[PDB]
Amino acid sequence: LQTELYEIKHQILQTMGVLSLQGSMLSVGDKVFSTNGQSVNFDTIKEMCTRAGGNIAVPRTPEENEAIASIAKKYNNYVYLGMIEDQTPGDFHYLDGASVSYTNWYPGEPRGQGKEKCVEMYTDGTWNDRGCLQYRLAVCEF
Amino acid sequence: LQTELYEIKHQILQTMGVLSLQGSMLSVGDKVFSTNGQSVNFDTIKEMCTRAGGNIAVPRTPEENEAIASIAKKYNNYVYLGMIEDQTPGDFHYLDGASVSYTNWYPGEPRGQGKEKCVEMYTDGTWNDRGCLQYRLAVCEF
Amino acid sequence: LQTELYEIKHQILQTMGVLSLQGSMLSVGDKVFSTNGQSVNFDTIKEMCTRAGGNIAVPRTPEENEAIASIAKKYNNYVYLGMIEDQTPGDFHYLDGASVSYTNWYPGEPRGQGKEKCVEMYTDGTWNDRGCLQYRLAVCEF
Ligand SMILES: C[N+](C)(C)CCOP(=O)(O)O
Ligand SMILES: C[N+](C)(C)CCOP(=O)(O)O
Ligand SMILES: C[N+](C)(C)CCOP(=O)(O)O
Ligand SMILES: [Ca+2]
Ligand SMILES: [Ca+2]
Ligand SMILES: [Ca+2]
Ligand code: NA
Ligand code: NA
Ligand code: NA
Repeated sequence: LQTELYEIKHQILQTMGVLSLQGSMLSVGDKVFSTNGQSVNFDTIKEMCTRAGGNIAVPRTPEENEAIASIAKKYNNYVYLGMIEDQTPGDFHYLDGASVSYTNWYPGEPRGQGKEKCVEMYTDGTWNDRGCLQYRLAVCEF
Repeated sequence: LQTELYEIKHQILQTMGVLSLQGSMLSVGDKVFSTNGQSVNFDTIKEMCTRAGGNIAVPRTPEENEAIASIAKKYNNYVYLGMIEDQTPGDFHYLDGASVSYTNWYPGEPRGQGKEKCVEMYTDGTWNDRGCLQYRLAVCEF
Repeated sequence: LQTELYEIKHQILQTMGVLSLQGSMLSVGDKVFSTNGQSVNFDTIKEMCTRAGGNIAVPRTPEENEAIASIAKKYNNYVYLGMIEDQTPGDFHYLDGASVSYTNWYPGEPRGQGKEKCVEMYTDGTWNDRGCLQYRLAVCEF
């Protein structure tokens, strides 16, 4: 059993290593980030991530944020994050409903005045509140 | 132990998620379909799949069939399936020897009269009996 | 439990199968080889492999050697191996410090006279001792 678990864990690290080495994904803690390289709107990204068994990416730590930023930088495009504006303007929540804890707004943001209910990440990693209909890099977390 | 199994299962879903998101494979039930994008003959596909630890794909449900059809459609090529004609013309078997259950013949097929011992899938998902020497998209199941 | 371990092992083989079929890696025994396709110096390859959770590749059997050779052949470039010269010229060690067992030197090699502390693999699989600053295919083992 112990010999079987080792082998299983070894093989997992091998496949994760291969995917990591080839830039197919980024591992941060227990979270894995990945993109299909496509630029689509918020609703479309949501579907793509869930179809793959994951969710539209959302950073909850500075290290997770930088990981997504590096992907945004790599593809030279902004990234829609897994959060939307509440009823009260300026207040945002994760898709499960919980209010956002970690934030990294670009100075002055959010200021869409309730008209920009989605959140995009600039290539430097800072956030901007934005309409949900733009074409943005699809980044998922697993 | 339970904490170790969760982590293992979590990491598996992560790697499967990454491969899924990037179109490297399709998951249907307990079956995974994948292609190397190459177009070769029946014998060559057989070898490639087994070298990868899998088998030349064969659909046994409508959902498995549509999955392979989507790959055929994606690469704009027909797909050799994991089945060949018996001694009696019009009767086909899986490679283990068992007679074919689920079928999706294009109307009028099979009618190769025993001269077309292999089976190819059109891009709409329907089947045609065919000679085994054509260049076809290599699709494997794992 | 036994049903859970089977499923886990099945899914592992599926992901390994997909990666194998698509040429993303080579499996030899319990060792997996992979490349990101990049050509950089020894120190850079070392870092890339360890960042992915692996190590710069080193063959310890003829089958492992041929596996790496095939990758070298595929990318038409030589490969830096995971070994460097001791203080005594002509003597080489693995990166953990242990002296090299299996070798496959091209005839006459090594003869860098202590000036060529790294080891490169030619596309035919044979070894040459070389300076560590050249651009070589980055191949990792996991
Ligand atoms: C996509 N882009 C961020 C590089 C520029 C275009 O952005 P946008 O027109 O959707 O606001
Ligand atoms: C490959 N193709 C199906 C698109 C057309 C050619 O098919 P075939 O000549 O092998 O019968
Ligand atoms: C890279 N190469 C092996 C194909 C030729 C150049 O090699 P080198 O100039 O680094 O010695
Ligand atoms: Ca804004
Ligand atoms: Ca026919
Ligand atoms: Ca030399
Ligand atoms: Na707003
Ligand atoms: Na026939
Ligand atoms: Na030397």
